[PDB]
Amino acid sequence: AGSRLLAPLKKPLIVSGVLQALITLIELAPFVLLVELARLLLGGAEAERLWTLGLTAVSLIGLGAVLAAAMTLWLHRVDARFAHELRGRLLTKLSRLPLGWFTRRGSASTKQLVQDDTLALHYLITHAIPDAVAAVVAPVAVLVYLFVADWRVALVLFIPVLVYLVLMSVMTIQSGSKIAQAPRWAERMGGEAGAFLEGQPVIRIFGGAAASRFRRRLDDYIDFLVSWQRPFVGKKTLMDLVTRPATFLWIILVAGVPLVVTGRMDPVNLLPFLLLGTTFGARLLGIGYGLSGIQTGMLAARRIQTVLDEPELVVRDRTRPGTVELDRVSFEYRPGVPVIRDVTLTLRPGTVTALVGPSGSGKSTLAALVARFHDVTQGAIRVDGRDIRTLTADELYRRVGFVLQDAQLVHGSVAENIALAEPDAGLERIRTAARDAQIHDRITRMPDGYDSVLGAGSALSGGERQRVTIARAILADTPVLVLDQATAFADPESEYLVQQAINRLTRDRTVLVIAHRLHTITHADQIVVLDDGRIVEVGTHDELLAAGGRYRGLWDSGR
Amino acid sequence: IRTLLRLVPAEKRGAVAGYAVLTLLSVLLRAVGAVLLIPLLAALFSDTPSDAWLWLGWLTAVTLAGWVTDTNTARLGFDLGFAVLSRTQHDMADRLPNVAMSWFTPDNTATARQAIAATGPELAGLVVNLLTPLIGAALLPAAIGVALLFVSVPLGLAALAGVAVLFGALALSGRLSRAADKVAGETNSAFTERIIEFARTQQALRAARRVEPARSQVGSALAAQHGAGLRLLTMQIPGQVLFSLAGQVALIGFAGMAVWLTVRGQLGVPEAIALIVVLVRYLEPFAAIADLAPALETTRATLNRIQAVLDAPTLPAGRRRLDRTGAAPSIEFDDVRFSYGDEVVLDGVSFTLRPGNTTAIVGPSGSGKTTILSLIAGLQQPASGRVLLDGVDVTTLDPEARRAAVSVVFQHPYLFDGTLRDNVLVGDPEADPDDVTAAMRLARVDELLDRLPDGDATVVGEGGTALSGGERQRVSIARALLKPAPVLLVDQATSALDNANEAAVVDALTADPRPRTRVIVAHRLASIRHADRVLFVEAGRVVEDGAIDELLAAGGRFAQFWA
Ligand SMILES: Nc1ncnc2c1ncn2[C@@H]1O[C@H](COP(=O)(O)OP(=O)(O)OP(=O)(O)O)[C@@H](O)[C@H]1O
Ligand SMILES: Nc1ncnc2c1ncn2[C@@H]1O[C@H](COP(=O)(O)OP(=O)(O)OP(=O)(O)O)[C@@H](O)[C@H]1O
Ligand SMILES: [Mg+2]
Ligand SMILES: [Mg+2]
Ligand SMILES: [Zn+2]
Repeated sequence: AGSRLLAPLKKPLIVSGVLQALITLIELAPFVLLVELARLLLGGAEAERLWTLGLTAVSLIGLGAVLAAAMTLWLHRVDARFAHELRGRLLTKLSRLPLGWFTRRGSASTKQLVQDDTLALHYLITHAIPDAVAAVVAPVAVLVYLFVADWRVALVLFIPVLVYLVLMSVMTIQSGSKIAQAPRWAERMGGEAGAFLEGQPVIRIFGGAAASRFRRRLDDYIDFLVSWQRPFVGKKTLMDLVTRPATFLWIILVAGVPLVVTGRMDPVNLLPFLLLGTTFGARLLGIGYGLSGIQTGMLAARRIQTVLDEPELVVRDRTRPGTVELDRVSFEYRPGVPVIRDVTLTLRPGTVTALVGPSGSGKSTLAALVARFHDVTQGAIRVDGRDIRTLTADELYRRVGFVLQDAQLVHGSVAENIALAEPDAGLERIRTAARDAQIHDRITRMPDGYDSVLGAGSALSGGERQRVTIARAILADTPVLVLDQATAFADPESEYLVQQAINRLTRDRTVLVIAHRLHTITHADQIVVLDDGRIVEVGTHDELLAAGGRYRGLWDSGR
Repeated sequence: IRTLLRLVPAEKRGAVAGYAVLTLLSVLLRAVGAVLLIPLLAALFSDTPSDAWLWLGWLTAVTLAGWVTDTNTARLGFDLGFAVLSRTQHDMADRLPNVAMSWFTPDNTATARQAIAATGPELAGLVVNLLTPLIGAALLPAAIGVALLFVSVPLGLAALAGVAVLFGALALSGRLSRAADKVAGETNSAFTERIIEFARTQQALRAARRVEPARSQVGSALAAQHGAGLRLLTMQIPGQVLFSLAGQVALIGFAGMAVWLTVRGQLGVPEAIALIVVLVRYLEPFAAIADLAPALETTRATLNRIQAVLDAPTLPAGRRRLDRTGAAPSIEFDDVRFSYGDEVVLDGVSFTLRPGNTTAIVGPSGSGKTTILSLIAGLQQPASGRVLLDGVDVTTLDPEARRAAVSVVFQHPYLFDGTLRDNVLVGDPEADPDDVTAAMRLARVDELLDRLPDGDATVVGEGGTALSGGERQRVSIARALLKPAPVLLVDQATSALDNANEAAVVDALTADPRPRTRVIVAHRLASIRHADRVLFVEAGRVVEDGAIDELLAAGGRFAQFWA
């Protein structure tokens, strides 16, 4: 599907082909004039004509160089703009795919798609058509001219041409499968490198470099690269030798010297072959080296278009405040593997709902379904009576705030992390949000204050980054708040303080709390026990204790 | 080019010398074959054209020799490129686990990612694709100019004067676009890091509505990358124009000297006609170097990143070892002081943990109790003071003896993308199935194997993202328990577990058959029931310590902590 992706570039590509045909003819023009200059030199022409021909040939060389440079510059600008707009399209597309796409693919695959696949289209849309047009125009024009000159010496020029064609075909056939396998290997190596960098504590404690799968995969990938590039480079170098101007000149002279000797040919008739017979080999080698780039670009275009055609979280056209309802919701991350089984639940304003249960029961995925990171398999999730599939991302996420179980921080200042949902928020808002989340004092102790960057190696403790994300959710200030195991890394005192701050802030809001520390959720208006992906009992703390069910078992285990 | 010779393996130096010799031979053969046309065409246009047979024979010999030399140069360049690739990548893989944690800034992380990402066919084909054609093109017109001295001294001098402007243009081409290429590389690296962040942090960015390009950081990075790339395209024009003008000046000098010698009668007309072809051969390297100029700067950036990773400061180490056969050692802190940058983390912390006992470390968030475990494990080294394992300073231990002593459960469990059993087997890849089953049962991973459809063959995502928090936490606990180390460091290993799993795992950690010196960190009182001793860490100093009953009865900070 590389024709559908590159359809916007039809007119530039056709224009580049036509202009390259003209530029190739202009670049061949000086050597015809040099052939005439040599013929006039042998005939002892007057200095005027010789100066005219020489100056015209030099000026035509300069003109051809300038035109080639201009076409290359224009075509590279066209390629850069196409890459930029295609990358923008890919970033727009990924912004509304299901999160399962990301979880299945990984960060390395996303990086490969957005950067390396778009970069792999460069040869196809910048050099391929010009190289093909040059490699067709120059050999054909030169060979017609030389056959008109002398067919006997022009026939031996087919020998290197036919050898080159056979080498090019064999190289393409031999390397076709390895080019297909190459992007998979690059994605695997990027993933292994990313895991090696991210899992450095695990690597250091458990086995170091020797036992790491990164080293084994690195060896396997170097083996693949050698098995790919050894015969490929061998064919590439043979093609360089066969098409080289020295080779053509030597073949021309081996054919012509025995003809000039013995009188079968006039030596003046060798001048076209000496001056033009060696010009078209490089243009042939251009496509010969380019056929791999064409395959790479077509495969990259296929991958890009396949991602652009992927089904996404479309906003339906169907089209109490603060209420979240789940109506017989079911969900499966993978087909035939249910994780949520016909869950019905209602969250109302001014109430706190505690969602508890065994680890792995499906609390985080229920929260992710409310976020519409995935679409429910059955049922519907309605916020203020409107199905979330009818809301836009902006409308949905202005209404529901989320503190996720993993405390993800972006590369930037602590202010930029706290103000992630509202980047144009005042520093006073950021400071009061941090004070509510019990992280203002720590930030004040940092060297740069609120401008200190949160990158790799400049991290915080687990509780501190958790409180940063809690401050982010506080600053977002949505009518509905979903707290996914927040305060899990918090000590009891800071946990109590941030919980009191949240209770003060979300007193009239809809709050969903996921907790394993059941002692922290005894004051909830409603407690929902999620076991094996379904709600098994609902009630208050005292009611669930008196019921003597799953909740009583978990409570007894906790004490 | 000395940076590349630095990266060559020591056993491959003979191949580099042979490659240099054969490259010089290839250039000399090409230059001689170009200039041999002048005698050949002078003889072919004379009254005795049969004199061209000798020069045609010499041309055939030089051409066949050039074919053989260039094939061998290609083979040697391929071998050198892949040997250098293997050596550099293996060196970076071996060095990175030993590099200090402070080195891994976001810039250094990006540099290391790029250096590892250079493993593809572009860097491996460095010698064949860049150095061989660059050296051939740079030296060819010099070799032609030298070979023309045997035809005419002033003509060879004119050719060499053309080579002078060739080298001047080649030197000046880099300067005219160094800044643009540097900015382009920086913005490309920033875009790569923002793409990786965009993929990893997708949920939080979507919830924050920071996911569209107009509002995302990756969108800003894309805009900056595009602007820098356009600027690089514009700023590469002066170098191309400079190479073109150098070629035109060399053409003017060569052709003018040839015409002057021809009209003066010192050069024959057939020799001038052959010199047209020699001039065409002479000017081809001018365009080749112009084509190769950007690749030289790209290769320079790549090798700079690789050398930056190879120059990273490796942690201090030694050669000591623990004598006993994996017996539980004592853990001692001796005036240990640690700081992240200028922020002090530990203030002269001193304690001794008896061999084989279970110790608990508790305290507020940010008090340094993860730093204590990292110092015990050797992930971090003290700024001053000593960490001793059985009386042996950890900094003086061999790296293999150091890691073989400690197994760790980290606060934020990280699993590698793969099967669940592969992640558990990281603790001990040689463990028999019974030991792996025991480790999984102790960590309550056996529940997952029946709940999940694929069992222990379940594909874990990047990190443990295809599992829940408690599931990946239990998998990491199984990994830590599988390792037969005499020291076990537990860092809030029940944070993501419900009460039943928490109690089961807490009992299992104490019920591990082998003797270990166990240090536990937890914010739950129920997670430290089996702790013989407790350390209360606050603001980087041990406020109090003792037994749980003693500390509870004391009514100190420990009692207020759980109040
Ligand atoms: N990479 C780092 N760079 C700078 N400071 C850091 C880094 N990692 C941790 N710190 C700081 O070290 C101090 C102690 O960190 P540590 O991780 O040991 O805390 P902790 O007691 O384990 O906390 P928690 O209970 O929240 O997990 C904190 O102030 C944290 O800000
Ligand atoms: N991306 C995913 N792909 C496949 N399965 C997944 C994915 N994320 C979660 N699961 C599975 O979904 C089930 C429930 O996961 P979830 O994270 O919702 O549980 P949880 O109740 O929040 O767990 P915990 O309390 O341990 O955090 C688990 O079996 C987990 O393996
Ligand atoms: Mg979860
Ligand atoms: Mg910690
Ligand atoms: Zn290009």
